[PDB]
Amino acid sequence: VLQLKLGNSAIVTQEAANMCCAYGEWPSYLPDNEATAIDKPTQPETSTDRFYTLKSVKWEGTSTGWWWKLPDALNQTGMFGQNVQYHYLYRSGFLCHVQCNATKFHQGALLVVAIPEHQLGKYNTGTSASFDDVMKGKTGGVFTHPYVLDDGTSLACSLIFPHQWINLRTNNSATIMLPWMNCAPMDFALRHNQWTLAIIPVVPLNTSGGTTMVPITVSIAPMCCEFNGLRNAIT
Amino acid sequence: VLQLKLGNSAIVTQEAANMCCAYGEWPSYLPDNEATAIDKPTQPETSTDRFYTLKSVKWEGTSTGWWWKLPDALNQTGMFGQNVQYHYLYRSGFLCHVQCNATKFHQGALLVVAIPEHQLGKYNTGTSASFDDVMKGKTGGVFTHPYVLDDGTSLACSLIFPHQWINLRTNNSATIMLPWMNCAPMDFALRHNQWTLAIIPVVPLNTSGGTTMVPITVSIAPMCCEFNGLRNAIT
Amino acid sequence: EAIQTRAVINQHGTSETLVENFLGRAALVMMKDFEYQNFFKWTINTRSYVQLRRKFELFTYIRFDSEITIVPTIRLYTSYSGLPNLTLQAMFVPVGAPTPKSQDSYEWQSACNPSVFFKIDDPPARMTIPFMCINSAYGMFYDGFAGFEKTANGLYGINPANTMGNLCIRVVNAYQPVQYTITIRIYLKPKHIKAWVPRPPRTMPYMSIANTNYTGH
Amino acid sequence: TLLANIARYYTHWSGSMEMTFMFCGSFMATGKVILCYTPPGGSCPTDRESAMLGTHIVWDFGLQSSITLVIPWISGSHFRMFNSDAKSINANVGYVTCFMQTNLIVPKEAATSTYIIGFAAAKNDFSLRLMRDSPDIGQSQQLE
Repeated sequence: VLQLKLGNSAIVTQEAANMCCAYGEWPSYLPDNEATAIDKPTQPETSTDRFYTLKSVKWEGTSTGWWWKLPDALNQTGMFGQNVQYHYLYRSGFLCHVQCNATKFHQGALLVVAIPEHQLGKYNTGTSASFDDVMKGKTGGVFTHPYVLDDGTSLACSLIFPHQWINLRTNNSATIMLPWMNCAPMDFALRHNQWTLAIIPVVPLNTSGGTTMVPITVSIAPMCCEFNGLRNAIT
Repeated sequence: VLQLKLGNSAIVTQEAANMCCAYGEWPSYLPDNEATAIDKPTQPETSTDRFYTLKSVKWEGTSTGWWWKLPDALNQTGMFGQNVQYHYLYRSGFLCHVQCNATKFHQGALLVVAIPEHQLGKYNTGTSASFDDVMKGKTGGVFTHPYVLDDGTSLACSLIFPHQWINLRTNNSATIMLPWMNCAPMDFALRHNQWTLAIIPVVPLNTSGGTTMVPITVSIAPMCCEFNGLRNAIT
Repeated sequence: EAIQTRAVINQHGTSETLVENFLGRAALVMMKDFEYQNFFKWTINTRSYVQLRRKFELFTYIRFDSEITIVPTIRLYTSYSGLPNLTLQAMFVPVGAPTPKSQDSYEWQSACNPSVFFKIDDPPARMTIPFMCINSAYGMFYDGFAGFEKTANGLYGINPANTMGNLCIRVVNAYQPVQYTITIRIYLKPKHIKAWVPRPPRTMPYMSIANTNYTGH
Repeated sequence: TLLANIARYYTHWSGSMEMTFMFCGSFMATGKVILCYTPPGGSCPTDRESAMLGTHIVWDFGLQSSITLVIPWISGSHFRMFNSDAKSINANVGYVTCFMQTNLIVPKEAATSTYIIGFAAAKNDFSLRLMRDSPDIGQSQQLE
């Protein structure tokens, strides 16, 4: 049993921390040669680099799945939320951790997939999704049609995205490290999301004499937060 | 004409910045050998190291004087106020700057004296000063009997304290640098003051065809702020 | 109602803001119609349209060669859609030469004024006129008078050395039985631009073409 | 400013900007004013306290008549949404605001009213792109 410690936050894991780096890239920083032409960002290596543990969700036998949009999930939580609300430019990676608590008599498989630029869609309508439909904060969303990933694609081909499998008879943890995913060096946190952490129950949770409900714990830690300077001298 | 720049704040002075270091000591930090036996403090070299310019006061011909108690004057102002309200232990120096705006046809002399541990007193009563009498915030206090420094001593012998003279025909600025003045390595900002910046008009302001009122500007900058660590890992 | 958006503008380099690129754009300098006076005559200048004039008035002295492309179009009247493939003659007349007065004037065979013969159904005609000014550069502004005569006193700001010449375009083909209108578009692309002494931009509406007078708004 | 008039001929701009203010009062006239900088996306200060709490310089114009501010970065462009007719305008990229720290003090013989003038220019890191037509005059309808 090892621990994942980041700043003043620590998470105890079940040694299954075989981290999956998305597209084989570690989140590092804005490169020097890409920062000369744009505004100079500082590096607040403050408490922003800690795990934020959301409220546990209930996995039932009829669950369709849950998704969280980043950085929208942390936009109103802690020092990261403060820095987001006070700075107009941001750039950070993420380290999502998913854990499950179940007995040896439970069964089920979760597909923990990190979908970049997941433009959510609707069903039998022409009007686009409203603001409340997309920006769900730390509560997160719920899939309505997980078979199509709520966007008209296929969950079967979603395996091409950075993903991890949680098979209750093999492991109960997933760890996906997400680098900066954008077409611009930095971006605006308040009205644009880079990643969407989805947890789709491909195989339903089942048992005969079990609890019929197991908790799923999601912990997200911004990795290399960088914001615009708010204290450059004007002399 | 030079500038006093600290962080993102700058003050334009009249070249009279002959700084007076109190007791010939620069504010440096808590020494290493004095920090092993007590709680380990971090060094928030954040915006706390900037000049805070209080509201200008009016110097009239009947003014008795003004005093500000530190760090009480900055306990509810900016990042220093935030850090004071969130940390229970503090230790910092100060750099007080006093400026005056008057014409060549004005006259008057101000004694800018930094009194350490100025225990304020009362007049013809046995009851001690109440909380509201002492903690005046950034508004500051007003001397009632400046001849006795409001404590039964003599203003004449107050020259023994770190002081500067502002003679309107010679100069209009005073700069006193105050180190850590306490019997303990660190202290509590919310209910104890280390210095009291007093501005007593020894020679009354006078003129014949002038404005009969000149502004006095006070700018105070914490110098080497150190607070207790709020993010030490517990693993 | 306007959406307040923003983007992280990432760019570098200054090659686009070069003066050779600032004024080196082929702009439409004249557009005229004539129904078969009877031919196109126009003195070349860059003050015909307000946009190009405002751009050029950002400098006091400019020296450039002129590239001219002539784009003709023909529309018929009253009955098939067969546009005749007429032959056109565009002749450049310098300042020291006379200009034609009629369609069949003698100056059309000058043999010293350059001329271009081109057809309607061909690529547009194109020729380059070099820097023909008597001075080292054109004067966008002139604070003086041509001479001392009382006639010149009414010509403030007009320097005779700044004229660029005349472009005369005619239809060599005789009068066809049908009725047609010819539209001529003249495009001018300066080359080898050199500019001196930048000036404050014009901020007020123009009141005439040759005096820099101003009025309200 | 010249910077604005030239940049109106281009679409995208970025870089730093220089700014200078001059006090044109009498010799003995003295006083203090506070010049504040608000970065893009921040709230414009509403009083002297907020201005002091941000990036600022306390300017004593009695001593020196000229003060120079260096703006770190400004940026902007022109936008048009894809399938919508709604107008898109670049958001604000900050403010520079002045607040009076002390009242103006003048002698009896000097004038009781003074003035401040300002100048602005770009640094050497400024850039422009995608030259367009300036709408400064316009008024053309049919390409006369």
